[PDB]
Amino acid sequence: ASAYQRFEPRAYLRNNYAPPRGDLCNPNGVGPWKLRCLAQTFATGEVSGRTLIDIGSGPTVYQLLSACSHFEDITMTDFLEVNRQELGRWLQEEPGAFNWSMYSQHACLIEGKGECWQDKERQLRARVKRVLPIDVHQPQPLGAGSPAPLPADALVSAFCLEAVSPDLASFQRALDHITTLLRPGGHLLLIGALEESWYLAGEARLTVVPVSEEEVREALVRSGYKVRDLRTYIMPAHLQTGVDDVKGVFFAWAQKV
Ligand SMILES: Nc1ncnc2c1ncn2[C@@H]1O[C@H](CSCC[C@H](N)C(=O)O)[C@@H](O)[C@H]1O
Ligand SMILES: NC[C@H](O)c1ccc(O)c(O)c1
Repeated sequence: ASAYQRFEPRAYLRNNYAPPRGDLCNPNGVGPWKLRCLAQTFATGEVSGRTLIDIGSGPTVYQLLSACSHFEDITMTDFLEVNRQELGRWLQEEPGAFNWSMYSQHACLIEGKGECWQDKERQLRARVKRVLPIDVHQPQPLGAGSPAPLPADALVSAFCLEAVSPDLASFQRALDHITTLLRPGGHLLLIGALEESWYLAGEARLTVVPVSEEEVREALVRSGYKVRDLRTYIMPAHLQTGVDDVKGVFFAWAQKV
């Protein structure tokens, strides 16, 4: 965990959200894939409510681009201050913000509503009410008296659990912890790395619990979810870059039952 104390947002963003992985022109890439899973899921209209919490946001917003048009109160979270500050820089359109415009444009492209990407960003910024500290290892990840409306109507989390858990069992308990935040009958949208064991974020070198699709499903069942959808992206050679050893990426749409 203390390895995270050297985690550099700019290097992480650069490693995973700038080209090649961040060049969204090719439809077969990991970015378009993640965006499509999220867009398709929200477009069903079965994932809706008023409040939504993004677990372990780090310095990234793409995971909420499609979500924002379905929830008016969105809470973002992360363990590190440096990430919350990096989010703050984009939310407030401050200087040095990361350029997500490519992801915004593609989300609009995929959603097919003819929406311009400026309106999409504008709606996301407006709907993000707060950026909170969080620790998924705590049985109450947000704390005692969090400004966050609980229980949330839906959860979104991307590349968080498997990256903060030393092994399978911890991954399972972390899921249990955040699951307490989710109202019964609510929805979790979980994106994660498959069979990955490390990734780099500048000077920091983070350990990852390698998980498989079935381990992810069993763990969702165990935590009390009905798995509505579970999908896999295999990482093409051209997007394997020396910043990690990720083998694939998974997307799960789970419902608390
Ligand atoms: N104990 C913890 N609980 C919740 N988040 C944690 C955590 N320890 C580290 N994190 C955060 O986990 C994030 C993993 S990187 C994920 C960024 C974004 N969700 C994505 O789709 O890219 C980092 O921002 C990191 O600080
Ligand atoms: N820890 C997450 C992992 O390093 C990762 C792999 C591929 C990605 O496209 C990504 O966003 C994150």
